[PDB]
Amino acid sequence: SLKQFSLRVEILPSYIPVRVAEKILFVGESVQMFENQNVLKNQEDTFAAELHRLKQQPLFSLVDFEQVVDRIRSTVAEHLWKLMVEESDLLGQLKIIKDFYLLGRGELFQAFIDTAQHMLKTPPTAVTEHDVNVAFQQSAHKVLLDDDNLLPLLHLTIEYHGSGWAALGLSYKVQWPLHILFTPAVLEKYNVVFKYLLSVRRVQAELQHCWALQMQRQTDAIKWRLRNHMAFLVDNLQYYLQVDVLESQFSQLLHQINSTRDFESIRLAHDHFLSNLLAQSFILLKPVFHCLNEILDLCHSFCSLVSQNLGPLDERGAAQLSILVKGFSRQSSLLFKILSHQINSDLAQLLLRLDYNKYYTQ
Amino acid sequence: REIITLQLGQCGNQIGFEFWKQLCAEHGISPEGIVEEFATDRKDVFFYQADDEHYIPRAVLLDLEPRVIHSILNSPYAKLYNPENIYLGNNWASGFSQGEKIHEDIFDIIDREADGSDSLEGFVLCHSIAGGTGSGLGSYLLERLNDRYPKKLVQTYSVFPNQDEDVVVQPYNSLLTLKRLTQNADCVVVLDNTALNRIATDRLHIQNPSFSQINQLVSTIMSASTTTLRYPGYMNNDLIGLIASLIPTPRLHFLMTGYTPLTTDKTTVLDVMRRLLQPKNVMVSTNHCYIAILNIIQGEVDPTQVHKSLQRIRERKLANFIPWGPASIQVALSRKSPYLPSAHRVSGLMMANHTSISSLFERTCRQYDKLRKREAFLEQFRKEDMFKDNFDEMDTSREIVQQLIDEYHAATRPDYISWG
Repeated sequence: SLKQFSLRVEILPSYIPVRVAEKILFVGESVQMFENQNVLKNQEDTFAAELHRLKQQPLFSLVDFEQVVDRIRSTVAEHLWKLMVEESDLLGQLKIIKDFYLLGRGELFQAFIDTAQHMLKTPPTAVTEHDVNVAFQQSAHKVLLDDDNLLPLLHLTIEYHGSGWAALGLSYKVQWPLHILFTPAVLEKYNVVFKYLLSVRRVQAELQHCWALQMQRQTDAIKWRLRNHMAFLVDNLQYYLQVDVLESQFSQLLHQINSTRDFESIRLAHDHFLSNLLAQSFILLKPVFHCLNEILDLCHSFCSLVSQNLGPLDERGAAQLSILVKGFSRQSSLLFKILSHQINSDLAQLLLRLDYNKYYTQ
Repeated sequence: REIITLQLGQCGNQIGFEFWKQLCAEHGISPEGIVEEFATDRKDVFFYQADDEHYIPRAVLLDLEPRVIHSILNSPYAKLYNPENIYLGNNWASGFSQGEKIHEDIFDIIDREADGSDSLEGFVLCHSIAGGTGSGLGSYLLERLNDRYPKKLVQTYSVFPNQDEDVVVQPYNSLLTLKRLTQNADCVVVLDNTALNRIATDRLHIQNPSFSQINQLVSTIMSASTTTLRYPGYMNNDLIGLIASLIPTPRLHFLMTGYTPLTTDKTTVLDVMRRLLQPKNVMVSTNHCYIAILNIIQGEVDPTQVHKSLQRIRERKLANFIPWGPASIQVALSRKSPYLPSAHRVSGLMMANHTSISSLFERTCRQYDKLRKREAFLEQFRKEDMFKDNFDEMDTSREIVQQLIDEYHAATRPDYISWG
C-alpha cells in the first residue's frame, strides 16, 4: 500500500522505545508493498512464532523484545537489500536520479538550455509546460539516449504564474513495489537541488557564448574591461567546485551501498548522501548561499549587457559597467568567505582566490 | 565541440598523419575504419559515423608541390580516409600569391568539410611556421577563416622557427604569420624547434632526425589536449568552454604547454604539479610570471589528492602571478583512455599564459630588425615586392608584436587600464 499509517505515541505504549517502532515500521511497510500486485515470504511463520513466543511471556522485559526485533530486522533488511539491488536495479535507479536530478549527464540539459530562455519569463496556466517537455525530449532524441527518457515529464515552476530557470521541477515515477528507498519527499528535495543546478548551468553557458567575443571581436571604457574575462574565470572555477562535490558524494554513495548487506544501512547512507549534497551545494542558509545568489544575479545582468553590444562599442554601457565592478568587488570578498563546512570540495578553494589579495584589499 | 584538422606545411602534414595514426592506435578501430571487438564512449569529435561504423576522420590536407601524399598513398591510411579531401612554396610571399589565385576551391573544400560535419564549432590547424609550403598559404587561410567565419573558432597547434640563429628568410615569414595569427586566429598553442629538440636530445640520444620525434611529441600533446573532448568527461567538453578559462588576457592568447612524461616509459599529483610548473618540463622556451594557470590530470588519480595538491601549490607560492584581477591556478581532471596501447597511464598537462614567451618573441623582434639593417637577407624577392610596395606590412607586424610585448608587461602589473 504505502498509503500506510505511521506508528506514533498517542497510540503506542510509552514504555516501549521508539527506535523499535521505526524498525517495525520498516518490516510492515515492506509487507504492504508485496501484498498487492500478485495478480520475506519464506520466513513469515518464524516471525509469527516469535510473536507468539513474545505473547507467551507474562513478565515482559524490553531488552529481550529489542533483541527479538533485531533478529527479525536483520533478515528483513537482508532480503530487501538482495531483492532491490539485484532484481530491480537500484544502482541503475541511482544513476538515473544522478543523471536527471543531480545533472550527472549535463550535456542534454545544456543543449536544452541552448534551445530555450523564454521561461526567463513567466507561465500562464495553459501552455508552456507542454513546450518544455516536448523540446527537452526531442533534444534528447537527437543523440545520447534516443531509446528512452520519454519518461521524465518536465514541469518548471509550471503551477503557473511566478521566472523558472532557478525553479525547474521534475517528476519521475519510480517503481513503488520494487523500490521503497525513494519517497515523495526525497524526490521533492532532489527537485529543489535540480532547480539550483539548472540556474548555474544556464548562466555559465551564456557567458561562454559571449566568449565568442573571442571568436569575433579601443581601450579604456569600451572593452567592458574585457570583464567578460575577469568574470568568466571565477564563475567557471565555482562551477568546477559544484562538479567535484557532486561526484564525491555520488562515488561515496555507490561504494557505501556496495559494501553493506542491510537495506536500512542503504537508507541511512542515502539520507546522509542527500543531506551532504544539500549542505555542500549551498542549499542551506549561510552567507555562502547569499554569495552564490548574488553571483547568479551578477552573471545574468552581465550577460544581458555583453550580448547586445556585439563588438567593442560604447552604448552608454559604462553606467552598467560601474555597477558590475562594484558588485564584482562585493561578491569578490564573498567568494573569499565561500572559499573554505570542513568539506574537501568547499575546502578546495580558500587558497584559489586568496593569494595576491586583489579581492581582499580591493 | 567538433573540430576539423586543417594540416598545412611539411611538418604540419607530418604531425597530421602522425596524429591520425596516433588516434587510430588510441581508439579501437581498424585502418579501414571498422569498429573492433575490443572497443559507450564518444567517437564523434574527429570522426564521422560513416557507413559500416567506419569512423572516418574529418581532415583537410593542403600544401604545394606535393611530397608526403606518396607516403600516404602506399599506406593503409589511404583506406582509412580520403573519400576526396586531399588537395595538391618556399617563401611567405610566394605562398600568399599562390593562395590568392586558388582561394575559391580551397574555400570550397572548407565549405565541403563544414557541410560534412554535424556540429561546427571551430577549425583546428595542425601547422608548422616556415615549414616551406605552410608559410604564406597558412596566413592567407587564417585571413579567409577570419573573414568567412567570425562566429567559429580558429585553433592553431603550431611550432615556431627558432634555431638560436640557419635560415635567414624565416624571421620575416614568422613575424608576418604571427601578426596574422594575432588578428585572424582565436587561440594559439605555441611550440618551438629548440625546446622540442633540446628535450628530444635530453630524453633520447638523437640529434639529426628531429622531425620524426617532434611528430610523436606534438601528436601526444594534441591527444592530451583533446583527451577530455574525445573521451567523455563532464567539464567544458566544448572547445569554447575549455579555452574560455585558458585565456585570461584577450590579446595574450599564447599558452604554455607542459607534459610531465617526456618519455612515457608511483607518483602523486603534488609531485607532478611541482614538476609541471618548472619550465624544464615545458616544451616552450627580469620579472616574468603567469596570468592564469590551468592543469589537467588524467590517470589513476585520487581526487582528494587533487584537493590537497591545489591547496599546497597555491599556498607555497609556486603559482607565480601578479594579475590585474583575481586570475589564478586551476585544477582539472580527466579520465585516462580505455584501451591505450601505451603503459604508465598517469600523465599531466598544463595550459597556462606566461609572460616569459614575450622574451622569446623579443628574439624575433630582434632578428627581423637585425636582418633589416644588414639588408642581404630580406633577399629582395619579387613576390615580396608585389605583396607590398612600401614593405610597411613588416613594420605593421613589428608594431603589433610590440603592442603584444607591452601588453604582456602591463599584464604583469596590477593595472590593465593602461598598456603601451
